[PDB]
Amino acid sequence: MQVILLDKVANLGSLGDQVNVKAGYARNFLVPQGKAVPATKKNIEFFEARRAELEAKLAEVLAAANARAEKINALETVTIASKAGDEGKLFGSIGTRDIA
Amino acid sequence: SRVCQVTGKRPVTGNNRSHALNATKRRFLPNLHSHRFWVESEKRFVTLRVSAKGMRVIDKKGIDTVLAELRARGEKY
RNA sequence: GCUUGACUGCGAGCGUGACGGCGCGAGCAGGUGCGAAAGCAGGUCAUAGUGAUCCGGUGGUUCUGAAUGGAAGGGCCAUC
RNA sequence: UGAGCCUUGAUGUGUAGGAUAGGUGGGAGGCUUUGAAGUGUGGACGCCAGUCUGCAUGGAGCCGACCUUGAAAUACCACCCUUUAAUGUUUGAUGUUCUAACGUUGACCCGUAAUCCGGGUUGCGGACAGUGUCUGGUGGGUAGUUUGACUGGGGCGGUCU
RNA sequence: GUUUAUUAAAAACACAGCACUGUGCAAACACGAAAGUGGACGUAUACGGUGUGACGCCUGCCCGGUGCCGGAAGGUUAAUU
RNA sequence: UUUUGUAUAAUGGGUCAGCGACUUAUAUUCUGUAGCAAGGUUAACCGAAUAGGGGAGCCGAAGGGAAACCGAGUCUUAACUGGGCGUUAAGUUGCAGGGUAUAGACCCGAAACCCGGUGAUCUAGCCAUGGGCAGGUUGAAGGUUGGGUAACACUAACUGGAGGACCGAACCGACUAAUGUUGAAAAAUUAGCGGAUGACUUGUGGCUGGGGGUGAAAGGCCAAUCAAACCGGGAGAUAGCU
RNA sequence: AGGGUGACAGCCCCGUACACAAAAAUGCACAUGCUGUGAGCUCGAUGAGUAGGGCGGGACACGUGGUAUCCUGUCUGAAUA
RNA sequence: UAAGGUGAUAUGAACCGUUAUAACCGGCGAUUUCCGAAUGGGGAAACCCAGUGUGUUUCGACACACUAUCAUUAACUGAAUCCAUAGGUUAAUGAGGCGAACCGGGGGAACUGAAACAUCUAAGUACCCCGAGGAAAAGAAAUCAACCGAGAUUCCCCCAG
Ligand SMILES: [Mg+2]
Ligand SMILES: [Mg+2]
Ligand SMILES: [Mg+2]
Ligand SMILES: [Mg+2]
Ligand SMILES: [Mg+2]
Ligand SMILES: [Mg+2]
Ligand SMILES: [Mg+2]
Ligand SMILES: [Mg+2]
Ligand SMILES: [Mg+2]
Ligand SMILES: [Mg+2]
Ligand SMILES: [Mg+2]
Ligand SMILES: [Mg+2]
Ligand SMILES: [Mg+2]
Ligand SMILES: [Mg+2]
Ligand SMILES: [Mg+2]
Ligand SMILES: [Mg+2]
Ligand SMILES: [Mg+2]
Ligand SMILES: [Mg+2]
Ligand SMILES: [Mg+2]
Ligand SMILES: [Mg+2]
Ligand SMILES: [Mg+2]
Ligand SMILES: [Mg+2]
Ligand SMILES: [Mg+2]
Ligand SMILES: [Mg+2]
Ligand SMILES: [Mg+2]
Ligand SMILES: [Mg+2]
Ligand SMILES: [Mg+2]
Ligand SMILES: [Mg+2]
Ligand SMILES: [Mg+2]
Ligand SMILES: [Mg+2]
Ligand SMILES: [Mg+2]
Ligand SMILES: [Mg+2]
Ligand SMILES: [Mg+2]
Ligand SMILES: [Mg+2]
Ligand SMILES: [Mg+2]
Ligand SMILES: [Mg+2]
Ligand SMILES: [Mg+2]
Ligand SMILES: [Mg+2]
Ligand SMILES: [Mg+2]
Ligand SMILES: [Mg+2]
Repeated sequence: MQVILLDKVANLGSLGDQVNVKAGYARNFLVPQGKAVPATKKNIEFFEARRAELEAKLAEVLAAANARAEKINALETVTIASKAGDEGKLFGSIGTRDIA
Repeated sequence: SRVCQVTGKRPVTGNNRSHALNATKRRFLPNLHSHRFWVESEKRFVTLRVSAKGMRVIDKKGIDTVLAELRARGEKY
């Protein structure tokens, strides 16, 4: 019985390693004690959907995380009016409440 | 009765044939076993009287589909 | 002494049996042996020494070969 | 305790010799600071010559065309015949342990104002037991049948071509 | 005591007693395709089967044959492969 | 009727009347008869329904050979002087009949085998619940008292009331004889006989079902039936016999 | 046709041939009304513990035979125009 | 439809009717005890005993109706045990039993024949059982054929003893 392991079984595999297990081992232990589920070539894509979909929603964010750091060195100059007077003391007005 | 709930295998009749070809009526009974099947879709064990072949049918088809066939066929499990 | 006629295919005509069958058989073809030759030899002086069929086994035979080519199986001859 | 197997590591004295030459292609140097050579030494092989390999110290050295030879280097490579080492893994056997199938004619709980049953919880057995299919044995327990003819009656005896 | 109702009442059957054997309980055993039931709501001082047949004195030799028990070395030996 | 043979004292029949046994179907062959004739004939079916259609087919006109194959020839054999079967002989379809085949197959007739049911109102055993045993005898253990014992033991008397105990009616049975034997009765009667508080007997109800039951065991009993009940069915079993 | 009628009836009677009949219920047919089911065209898809196999049996006229084919109790087990 | 009728053994009595509610015939209704699937529970069939709810110008009691089982469905309820499930109550729908043969399916003899008998036969017959229908079943090629082609199934005649 070809099963996909939902967890680490000691002498078999690791969170997905399709192995050929005796049917009694799977029928009576690995499936009811949820260490595995049979390899129907739908569960090789349905709970290896955790291998497929949860991996497939990472390649476009890997590409979308490149167009976010593209608008970085664009503006780089702001009208800053709080002068560093006699050696730089903060008293002015630049950030986080209200300009009208 | 000695009937598999999955496949419907029943006792069937035949002959014992000796070397002299004496025919005496016999029976061929199914390899029936009461077995507790885990239903992950119900968080529950279901007990079926099932042939060893029916167990292979359950492994190949899945218990969720086999129980659907039963409740279509009546067969209060 | 020399030899394989204890030959192969046949067989006029007979004898004997309810039948199955069993027996005797000149002569014909082919090919042998012995004899100088005439000739003789198809087992043994004769009469007992035996067992139907079925089922199969062996060998031979392109006779048959379930679409066709083969094969299997069957048949035929020999034999167990 | 038995065999398989990708892959790599290791098994190879006609004599010519510096001596443990299966072979063809690929070639002019590979290996050595993720560690050399000269020594001691663990367990094996052994034609008793020395090879393979583990480990420790060691810190800049082992190995070629060679002189010879039908074949010239484990100098790096590649494929592969003879040879035996090793696991992942493959299926074999006995025993031990485990539990999760299975069993429970143990206990408690519920259905339930029920010594049935079922479910639950738990314990105890536990891959046995038991059951199906196949299979050898045994099997007048049961069943179906056979158990001859002649014959101064039949049987005994004798006979049967 | 029991028995051949309807030709046999007996020396036959049974009997208490005796012995052998099986049986550790979901007992053996029996009725049952089975479930289960009896055994027994009993547990080896119990139950089943067998034979003998109060009591008394006793019960001798034979394990080759057949059976049963135990052994498991080897020989042969099924399905399977 | 059966037999070598029967007046036979061998079978059968009391008599009369009525009923009672070689059939039917389909195939096959022979005979007769009719039709057509090297041809004969259709079956189902259609239908204009005993017509007509329908020639699917069947038999026949050629055989030989295991067969391929050949063909008035063929097979055998390497091949026949030859030998075997064939060639020189009209069949076919109806109708009627004689036989054969398959069917119950001329009629009657078994014991029996199998299937499915009905039966424990008889009987056998068990289960539950109730009842019955006149009357008379015997006198176990134990108890009490007295004796006796260091104490137990032991002992005498009185008591006590055991027992598959004794005698004997009911009750249950059935040893003998006679009667009866087409009975009064398909097992009784009469005179005697055994048990009669038990392993007794009896009432009512209940359970066990046929290769099964039950059986203190006789193959006994399971509804006057028992070495496999009864009823119905397979079934007209089969019957080389009468 | 047939049946009766005091013996045998075409013409005595009931009938028969023939021709007529339905308030109501109901059937088999045609048309139609309502509520159901979806025709026609396009690309696709094409029945797995199954076929097949081993063991045992059964069914096919076919008795395991050299025995195809079907069914399957048991153990297995493909391919996918 | 009618001048005659009140079924028969079977008269008589007492009546009905005669031009259209006499009787007779037919359609549609209505009544339709008790038993019996029997269905409220039980039961030695035609009997016994209830429960609930409605109503009843005497409050002694009456009348009617409903109340089986299983299945399916739904709603409400509701364990061990959190959800949950099992379970339970109600309601709705349907089934239940009978019946000659034919039909399909599940099981399945023996006598007999073989001049015995076991393979074989009888025969998938008889019989038991389930289920259905007016017919059932079968049925639209994973069929035959033989290189030509046919074109689901069923039945009849041949093929052919
Ligand atoms: Mg002589
Ligand atoms: Mg061929
Ligand atoms: Mg072929
Ligand atoms: Mg041959
Ligand atoms: Mg016997
Ligand atoms: Mg004799
Ligand atoms: Mg006595
Ligand atoms: Mg007697
Ligand atoms: Mg007597
Ligand atoms: Mg004795
Ligand atoms: Mg002795
Ligand atoms: Mg032994
Ligand atoms: Mg005489
Ligand atoms: Mg005379
Ligand atoms: Mg006289
Ligand atoms: Mg006489
Ligand atoms: Mg006389
Ligand atoms: Mg007489
Ligand atoms: Mg007469
Ligand atoms: Mg017989
Ligand atoms: Mg019987
Ligand atoms: Mg019966
Ligand atoms: Mg008695
Ligand atoms: Mg007494
Ligand atoms: Mg009297
Ligand atoms: Mg008397
Ligand atoms: Mg007395
Ligand atoms: Mg006797
Ligand atoms: Mg009797
Ligand atoms: Mg009998
Ligand atoms: Mg009958
Ligand atoms: Mg008869
Ligand atoms: Mg196939
Ligand atoms: Mg097979
Ligand atoms: Mg076959
Ligand atoms: Mg009732
Ligand atoms: Mg009632
Ligand atoms: Mg016979
Ligand atoms: Mg047979
Ligand atoms: Mg074509």
